[PDB]
Amino acid sequence: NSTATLCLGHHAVPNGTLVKTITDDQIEVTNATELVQSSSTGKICNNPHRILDGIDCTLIDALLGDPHCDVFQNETWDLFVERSKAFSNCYPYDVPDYASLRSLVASSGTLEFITEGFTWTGVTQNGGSNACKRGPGSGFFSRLNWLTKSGSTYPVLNVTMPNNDNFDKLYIWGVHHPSTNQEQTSLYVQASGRVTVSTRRSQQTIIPNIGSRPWVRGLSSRISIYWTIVKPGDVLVINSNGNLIAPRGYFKMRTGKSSIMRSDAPIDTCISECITPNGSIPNDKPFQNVNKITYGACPKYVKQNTLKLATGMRNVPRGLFGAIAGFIENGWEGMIDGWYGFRWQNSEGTGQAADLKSTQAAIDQINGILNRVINEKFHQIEKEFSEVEGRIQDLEKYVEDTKIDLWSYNAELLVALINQHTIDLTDSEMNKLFEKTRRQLRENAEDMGNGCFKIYHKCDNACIESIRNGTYDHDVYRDEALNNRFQI
Amino acid sequence: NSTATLCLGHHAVPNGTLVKTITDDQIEVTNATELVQSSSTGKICNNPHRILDGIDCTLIDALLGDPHCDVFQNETWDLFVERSKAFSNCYPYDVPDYASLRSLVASSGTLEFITEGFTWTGVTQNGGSNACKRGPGSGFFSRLNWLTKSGSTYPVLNVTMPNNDNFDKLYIWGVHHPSTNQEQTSLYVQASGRVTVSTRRSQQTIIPNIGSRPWVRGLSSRISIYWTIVKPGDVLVINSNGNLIAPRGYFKMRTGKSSIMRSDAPIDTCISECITPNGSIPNDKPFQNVNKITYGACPKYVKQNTLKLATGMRNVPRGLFGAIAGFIENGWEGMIDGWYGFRWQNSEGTGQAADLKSTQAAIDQINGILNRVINEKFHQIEKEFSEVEGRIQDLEKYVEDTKIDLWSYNAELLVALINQHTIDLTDSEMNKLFEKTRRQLRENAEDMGNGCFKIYHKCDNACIESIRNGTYDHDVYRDEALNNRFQI
Amino acid sequence: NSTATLCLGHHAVPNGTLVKTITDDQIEVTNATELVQSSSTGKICNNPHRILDGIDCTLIDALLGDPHCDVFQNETWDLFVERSKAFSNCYPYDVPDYASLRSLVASSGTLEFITEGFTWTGVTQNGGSNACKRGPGSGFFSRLNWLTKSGSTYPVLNVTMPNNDNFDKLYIWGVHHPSTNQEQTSLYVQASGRVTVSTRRSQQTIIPNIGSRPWVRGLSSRISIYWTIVKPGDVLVINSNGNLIAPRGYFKMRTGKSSIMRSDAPIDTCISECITPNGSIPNDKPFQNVNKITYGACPKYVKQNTLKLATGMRNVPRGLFGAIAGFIENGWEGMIDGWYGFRWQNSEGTGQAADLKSTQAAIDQINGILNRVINEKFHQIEKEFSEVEGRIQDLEKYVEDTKIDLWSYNAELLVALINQHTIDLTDSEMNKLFEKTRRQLRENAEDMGNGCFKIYHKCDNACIESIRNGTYDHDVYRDEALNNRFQI
Ligand SMILES: *[C@@H]1O[C@H](CO)[C@@H](O[C@@H]2O[C@H](CO)[C@@H](O[C@@H]3O[C@H](CO[C@H]4O[C@H](CO)[C@@H](O)[C@H](O)[C@@H]4O)[C@@H](O)[C@H](O[C@H]4O[C@H](CO)[C@@H](O)[C@H](O)[C@@H]4O)[C@@H]3O)[C@H](O)[C@H]2NC(C)=O)[C@H](O)[C@H]1NC(C)=O
Ligand SMILES: *[C@@H]1O[C@H](CO)[C@@H](O[C@@H]2O[C@H](CO)[C@@H](O[C@@H]3O[C@H](CO[C@H]4O[C@H](CO)[C@@H](O)[C@H](O)[C@@H]4O)[C@@H](O)[C@H](O[C@H]4O[C@H](CO)[C@@H](O)[C@H](O)[C@@H]4O)[C@@H]3O)[C@H](O)[C@H]2NC(C)=O)[C@H](O)[C@H]1NC(C)=O
Ligand SMILES: *[C@@H]1O[C@H](CO)[C@@H](O[C@@H]2O[C@H](CO)[C@@H](O[C@@H]3O[C@H](CO[C@H]4O[C@H](CO)[C@@H](O)[C@H](O)[C@@H]4O)[C@@H](O)[C@H](O[C@H]4O[C@H](CO)[C@@H](O)[C@H](O)[C@@H]4O)[C@@H]3O)[C@H](O)[C@H]2NC(C)=O)[C@H](O)[C@H]1NC(C)=O
Ligand SMILES: *[C@@H]1O[C@H](CO)[C@@H](O[C@@H]2O[C@H](CO)[C@@H](O[C@@H]3O[C@H](CO)[C@@H](O)[C@H](O)[C@@H]3O)[C@H](O)[C@H]2NC(C)=O)[C@H](O)[C@H]1NC(C)=O
Ligand SMILES: *[C@@H]1O[C@H](CO)[C@@H](O[C@@H]2O[C@H](CO)[C@@H](O[C@@H]3O[C@H](CO)[C@@H](O)[C@H](O)[C@@H]3O)[C@H](O)[C@H]2NC(C)=O)[C@H](O)[C@H]1NC(C)=O
Ligand SMILES: *[C@@H]1O[C@H](CO)[C@@H](O[C@@H]2O[C@H](CO)[C@@H](O[C@@H]3O[C@H](CO)[C@@H](O)[C@H](O)[C@@H]3O)[C@H](O)[C@H]2NC(C)=O)[C@H](O)[C@H]1NC(C)=O
Ligand SMILES: *[C@@H]1O[C@H](CO)[C@@H](O[C@@H]2O[C@H](CO)[C@@H](O)[C@H](O)[C@H]2NC(C)=O)[C@H](O)[C@H]1NC(C)=O
Ligand SMILES: *[C@@H]1O[C@H](CO)[C@@H](O[C@@H]2O[C@H](CO)[C@@H](O)[C@H](O)[C@H]2NC(C)=O)[C@H](O)[C@H]1NC(C)=O
Ligand SMILES: *[C@@H]1O[C@H](CO)[C@@H](O[C@@H]2O[C@H](CO)[C@@H](O)[C@H](O)[C@H]2NC(C)=O)[C@H](O)[C@H]1NC(C)=O
Ligand SMILES: *[C@@H]1O[C@H](CO)[C@@H](O[C@@H]2O[C@H](CO)[C@@H](O)[C@H](O)[C@H]2NC(C)=O)[C@H](O)[C@H]1NC(C)=O
Ligand SMILES: *[C@@H]1O[C@H](CO)[C@@H](O[C@@H]2O[C@H](CO)[C@@H](O)[C@H](O)[C@H]2NC(C)=O)[C@H](O)[C@H]1NC(C)=O
Ligand SMILES: *[C@@H]1O[C@H](CO)[C@@H](O[C@@H]2O[C@H](CO)[C@@H](O)[C@H](O)[C@H]2NC(C)=O)[C@H](O)[C@H]1NC(C)=O
Ligand SMILES: *[C@@H]1O[C@H](CO)[C@@H](O)[C@H](O)[C@H]1NC(C)=O
Ligand SMILES: *[C@@H]1O[C@H](CO)[C@@H](O)[C@H](O)[C@H]1NC(C)=O
Ligand SMILES: *[C@@H]1O[C@H](CO)[C@@H](O)[C@H](O)[C@H]1NC(C)=O
Repeated sequence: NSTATLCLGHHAVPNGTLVKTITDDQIEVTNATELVQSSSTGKICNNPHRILDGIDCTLIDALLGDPHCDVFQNETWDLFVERSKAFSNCYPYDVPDYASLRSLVASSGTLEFITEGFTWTGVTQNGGSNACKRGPGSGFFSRLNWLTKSGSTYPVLNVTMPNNDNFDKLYIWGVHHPSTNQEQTSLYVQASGRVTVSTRRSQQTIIPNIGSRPWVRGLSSRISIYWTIVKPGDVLVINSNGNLIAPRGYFKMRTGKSSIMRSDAPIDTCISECITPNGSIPNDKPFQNVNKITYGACPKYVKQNTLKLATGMRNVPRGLFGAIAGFIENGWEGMIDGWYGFRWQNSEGTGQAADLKSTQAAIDQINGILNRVINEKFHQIEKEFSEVEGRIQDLEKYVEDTKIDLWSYNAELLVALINQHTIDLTDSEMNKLFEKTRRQLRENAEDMGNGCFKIYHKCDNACIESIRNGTYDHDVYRDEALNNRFQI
Repeated sequence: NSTATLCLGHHAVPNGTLVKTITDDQIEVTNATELVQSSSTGKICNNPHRILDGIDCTLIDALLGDPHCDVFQNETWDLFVERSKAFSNCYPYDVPDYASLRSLVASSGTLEFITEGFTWTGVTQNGGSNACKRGPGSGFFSRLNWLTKSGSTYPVLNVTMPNNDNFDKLYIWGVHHPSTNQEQTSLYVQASGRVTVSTRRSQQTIIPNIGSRPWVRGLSSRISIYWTIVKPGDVLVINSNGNLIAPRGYFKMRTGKSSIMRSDAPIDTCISECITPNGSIPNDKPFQNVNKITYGACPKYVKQNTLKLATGMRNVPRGLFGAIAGFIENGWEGMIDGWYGFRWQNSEGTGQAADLKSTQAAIDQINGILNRVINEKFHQIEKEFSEVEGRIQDLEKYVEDTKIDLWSYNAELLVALINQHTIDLTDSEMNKLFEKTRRQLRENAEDMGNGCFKIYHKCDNACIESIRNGTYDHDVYRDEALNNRFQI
Repeated sequence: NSTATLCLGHHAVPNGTLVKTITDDQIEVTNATELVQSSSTGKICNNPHRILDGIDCTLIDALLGDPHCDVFQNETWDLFVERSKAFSNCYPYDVPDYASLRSLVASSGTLEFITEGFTWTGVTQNGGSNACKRGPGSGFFSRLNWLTKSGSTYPVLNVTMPNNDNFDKLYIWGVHHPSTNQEQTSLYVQASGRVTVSTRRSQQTIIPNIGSRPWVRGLSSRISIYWTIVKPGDVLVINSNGNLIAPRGYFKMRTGKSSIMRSDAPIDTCISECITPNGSIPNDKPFQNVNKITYGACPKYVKQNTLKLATGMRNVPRGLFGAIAGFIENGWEGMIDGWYGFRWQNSEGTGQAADLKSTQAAIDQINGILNRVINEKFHQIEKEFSEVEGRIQDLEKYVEDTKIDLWSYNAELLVALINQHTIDLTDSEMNKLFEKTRRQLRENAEDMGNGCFKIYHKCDNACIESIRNGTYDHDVYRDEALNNRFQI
């Protein structure tokens, strides 16, 4: 043997995975990873977020103090979960802007209630109904005070309560809507009631409407629920000639991370940052396809059910078994110890060795990409709706749909673009190792065109190792090689 | 002739088109295609979407049953088109939340009306006005029932209508606003009217306001229009001591693809998926600059009036007419049969041949890109407004403007980035064919530096063809070539 | 000296700056520039936008004509600035949809007021209060007319005012809310008041609510403020049996660039296109981290406090002082005159020269990128809120947060992607100059593997200059070089 072959090549695998680039619709790589979380455990983890299971109670029924919700008094949450099974079992009521009251109480994160010393002169307090049983007898909302006539008169109620504290007070109050003119006069002497609740800049002016509503728990009557916020330095005044459902005091308002979610998923003893109505999901992936409704440190919702990011190079796996070949022809499935390396034929037979510098350079770039590819949101907007509403709901749905489409586009582009760069940097390290070998060899070898060098001199395993190391002296073999090349 | 020249080159065209990349503000390519649809036919195609021309009717006037809109009874649509010419010709009315009622009826896609057997005891039904002529005599809205006194009394009306069906019922009802106290007492005996319309969870409480409004079709009086949805299992109760404009029954509510658009474009017998107020547009392009208002499978609206995607490579078109040159100097306008190929000078004169593998590889990548570059939206938000409104309209306009700017950015970046990759992959196939030729030739040729090889041996057309094929044996010419190179 | 060394290399700097690419977390470049404006001067520049300092006045108090705001009569602005110090000093009032009235007046950009000849028959005009002093005596809002009884009667007021102009008229009017039934009867004879204000399609129906509000400037009474727009051809009718706070005329409505901002930043005599509440900012950078609230030609708000765009190439700065080396080993800190160039050792010693073509090509591409990297928004949505409101505020905040996150993502990706292309194009120009030199030299030099050529012939400074120029004849040295290469 007067010559040697030194082939440059890269690893390949028997299986392999198809991914998208900018340049190729489908290209096989050695390895890929999923960027879309498509699976939930089905359970909401009660750590690290404080989960409050509403059970049979909406947040509003906990707020008002519906007797079967009295267990939620002074409750606090990071996430209130309202169940499908929830029912109201007190006086039948409406909240004109239900969604807003639900939202601002949810965001406050507390039903911390402070009873205040309201003095109601010339009226009988603590009115009850058989539609709102507490214990054996008739009762009412724990946080509201049903005022009616004393003897045969109902005076103009005119009370004030100053806010001398350094936080916002939330006052929940109501207006009674009697079923008949008979019912109006019996409870509140005047034929037409009135509830004015004001601060220095704000006022609410509500007139009760007499009439039969649908029978609920015995009653065709209704309470309409209102709220007033009073800031530090400001004051509350309540003025009524009838139909006032009075506050007992205020809810202490807070700022921070608290929200509310509709889910029937059971609460479990586990740890997960990200909550969806389907259950907790892991947040290791940048994107998720489980639910557009999320709470906590979550992947971004996208329309795609899968996105495959390349974590490896292009995968390139008839009687001629002796010959060796390089990267121009194909990859090497035998190459265990590295991504790139050498195969040679010489005096001492066939050998193979990985190159760790080229291998590590490729791995370090891909790991750096993965590091950057792998935000916490708390109270957001509602994304599902049980009633048709028109304009506001149309805008809420259009905002979320706009968002999903823009992030879905961002996710599609990012994966295609990074996959393009991963193919390119992995091809680049192969070419760099071939060029680096070419430059060492000088005039002692020529390019066989298959990603291998024909070395035109005796090059034993020690000689080959010197090429694989930095240290090969072209000069010591130059005479021998030039003679082999340019004569025979 | 002891030598040959083999030049590697690519095609060019006399004309050419400027495009944007990341790296170059303007770069000439052989071919480009438009990604922004900037043109409409001016006509809405009535296929495949069911178009309902409102003609002289708004959707609300079709809903209420304004006599000149009676042709729209039980009508269904995918897209209702409201015309500028539309007029109301019945009782003068307002709809407090007009936009929401218009939106939820539009989205429902039907005026399927089911008359119900409401019994109105102690009142005269079917009230009419000269402001709402049907035939020769006075009339009213087809879907509403104007109730007034019978003899000299108007009782407390207290009727119920249960929803035992498995769909949502939409009830349209109204409150009459008389011009004078005289007019109030004459129609409805009580000096002050009342309309309470409720379900188990919802109630609406409306008090009529007596006063002169502007004279419209004889009248300073007005009807205010309200709606109530009642779900399966729930019930409607209507309670009034006066001024009730009664429903005759319900509209059957549906979910799906239906919407409404303001346009004066004529309806034509043609096929187009995408509808704009300017007329139908083709949807072959990813983007459009015609209108931010669209219906159906449409290109995304962007601010740009043109975006040019490269579908070809860089376009590179003094006494020395004999000599040939390669891709380093320029492209070849003569190259008819391919994108890349060969030019040679030898014993048998000057020849030229295209390389189909390199040509097809470039074409297949570009066609794959185009395949991915070439969403259906139905009911959205309003994007134009005839009245100033403040907060809600500001948010609707800000949402749409936010969207347009983000998609305009996405379109600008995508075209620049894909154009960068198209230039790079087209340059790459040229370099790959030059390197592939270099490797075949081994020590029989050297690089002339103009993208041509000087072959240092007699290489006839058969020899050249063997280089253009896979099959060239450097060994059979090596002796001859080394002698030609390293002596003379 | 029978040989020469010609090294190809690029410049480097002692310092250098770390930037992000797609491929590298951190990579050192010779130069970089900031894309995020993080600094304000602290002052709003009064050029080129017309700034109106509200001083002690909100826009609404300027509109209504609160005496201490009478200096703002007929005022116009591009940007109204409301100060924290602003106070109201007239009749205590609420505006049911304050934010909308504030928004549509701000967007109109004018308080141009036209007094109209309203005739109020059977009522005493120009009612005043000690809570609204103008001069020594009691007064009222300049733009409103407080109507009360004349003698002992208050008739049904029924006035009309047609719009025969070709612009929209904005009418500001109000309803008085007395503290007691005593106060209602004394001012307006009827026990229950009424204000109906209508156009042909629109009507507002307001009933006053009697009751004590919190004491403000002597009074527990309140005025509620309403607005009506009347288009050309349409007409206004006002109908009241009491409590009407009458308009004196209309505000002329305009379309265009006008908005409003909350700021305590002082107004200065300087020029800046972009205004934030923190003060004016320069708009040379694409992005800014100062405030999501902006007015004018502004950078886009992003979460990042810094983004570094590469404006230069990769920065690559033991007894062996004689030897020279090329770009494979490192960059040259000595290279003053260019980005790329040549170093050589020959008969006449060591030399160095820059290549201007390669240098200029790299600079022109980078300057073109910077040109494209370096939008005006006027009236937008509110982005900060002094009160909790629920649903609408949740949507306004969610829209802005959605926007910030999408632009922050766009800015992160764009910088990483352009930096990737800047590294690649700067590496490319180096490789192109090395390949261009290689092709000139033909068989007279071989690649030393350090980005230098060993020229195997005597190559003096004139010979080297001919290589640096286009004009080097390999043939004249070929014999000498082949002899030097393939013998000794
Ligand atoms: C305005 O118009 C509305 C609607 O028409 C009226 O509201 C209805 O009012 C009646 C009561 O006046 C409700 O009818 C039923 O009342 C029963 C009371 O029980 C006693 O009376 C019945 C007489 O038939 C006896 O059979 C019974 O033994 C008792 O002696 C309830 O028992 C009924 O309950 C309902 O729910 C249960 C659930 O288990 C069912 O089993 C029953 O079948 C039934 O569905 C029922 O409530 C009726 O519900 C009201 N309807 C609505 C829609 O609200 C107003 O009264 C009227 N107002 C005025 C002033 O006239
Ligand atoms: C509260 O205040 C409002 C506004 O001031 C009043 O509303 C106006 O009411 C009057 C009717 O009382 C309207 O005036 C006109 O009525 C005409 C009726 O026709 C007969 O009477 C006139 C007497 O001048 C004769 O000329 C005519 O031959 C008939 O005998 C209409 O014909 C008028 O029509 C209008 O439109 C036509 C379109 O073709 C034009 O040709 C006319 O020029 C005219 O513009 C007109 O309607 C008046 O329109 C009402 N104005 C508004 C703005 O609504 C309320 O009456 C008042 N209420 C109370 C209780 O006092
Ligand atoms: C419904 O309920 C509300 C709230 O309870 C009542 O509103 C309060 O009304 C009273 C007046 O009736 C307000 O009290 C004070 O009135 C003073 C008037 O000055 C004279 O009277 C006092 C008698 O104590 C003398 O001391 C004084 O010398 C005068 O002769 C004001 O001077 C008070 O001013 C306030 O602000 C100044 C700021 O400098 C402070 O210095 C004072 O300490 C004080 O804070 C004060 O206004 C009281 O403010 C009202 N409260 C609210 C919350 O509105 C309604 O009167 C009641 N309605 C009915 C019909 O009963
Ligand atoms: C195919 O590609 C995937 C994704 O790059 C490779 O999986 C990743 O492998 C690395 C190294 O084994 C894992 O890193 C380790 O993670 C654990 C847990 O955080 C940590 O304790 C260790 O210190 C280390 O950082 C990484 O988690 C893992 N990623 C995933 C998503 O599974 C995989 O190795 C590749 N497969 C083959 C056969 O090469
Ligand atoms: C310049 O580039 C454009 C865009 O790539 C080329 O136009 C495209 O040409 C192809 C092949 O001729 C067309 O494909 C055909 O489309 C029809 C209709 O769908 C189909 O029936 C055929 O089977 C085939 O797929 C393609 O539609 C057409 N695109 C456009 C937008 O016109 C064009 O060929 C290039 N010009 C030159 C001179 O090379
Ligand atoms: C490092 O990179 C920065 C950014 O590319 C270079 O700063 C830029 O330098 C150019 C040329 O000196 C400046 O252009 C000039 O701008 C002025 C003002 O508009 C104009 O009158 C001139 O005709 C010219 O166009 C450019 O403004 C400047 N940009 C910034 C942001 O400072 C800088 O030269 C580089 N540093 C080194 C040491 O190479
Ligand atoms: C809910 O929390 C509030 C405090 O936020 C409790 O109010 C205190 O009640 C005790 C009763 O002995 C009083 O001594 C305190 O003065 C009250 N605090 C304040 C700030 O007024 C309230 O008792 C709690 N209720 C429940 C059911 O836990
Ligand atoms: C998470 O829950 C949502 C809502 O329950 C699921 O969305 C529904 O999925 C069903 C079953 O595939 C479809 O029939 C409906 O069209 C979906 N409705 C809506 C409103 O989205 C979602 O598929 C669940 N995801 C996972 C992974 O469990
Ligand atoms: C509109 O459609 C409804 C059905 O959705 C029609 O209602 C039916 O009318 C016929 C009249 O003979 C009755 O026999 C049916 O009982 C009605 N159906 C229901 C479900 O109640 C209605 O007639 C249609 N009207 C028009 C003008 O086409
Ligand atoms: C589609 O229709 C819209 C609305 O009519 C056009 O937009 C207007 O275009 C005119 C004429 O160029 C301008 O004067 C207006 O400023 C535009 N108004 C609005 C509200 O956009 C649009 O140009 C039409 N496009 C096509 C291609 O016909
Ligand atoms: C505010 O501007 C309006 C014009 O927009 C002024 O109204 C004019 O007042 C003069 C007074 O002599 C009359 O002659 C004109 O007829 C009025 N114009 C119109 C269109 O009616 C108004 O005077 C200005 N007020 C202030 C304080 O500057
Ligand atoms: C511009 O002004 C805003 C609002 O005053 C500043 O934002 C606040 O910054 C302070 C101090 O860093 C923080 O404590 C607050 O959390 C921020 N509040 C809000 C609502 O953003 C902003 O930092 C200012 N920027 C500059 C450059 O002056
Ligand atoms: C082979 O790759 C495919 C890619 O879709 C994957 O689903 C499968 O699990 C892999 N199988 C093995 C045995 O590695
Ligand atoms: C030449 O190219 C330009 C590009 O703007 C195009 O507008 C024109 O139609 C072309 N002309 C011919 C004859 O191909
Ligand atoms: C050196 O570069 C750093 C980059 O962070 C910069 O902050 C510093 O001002 C520079 N110093 C000099 C002397 O150029």
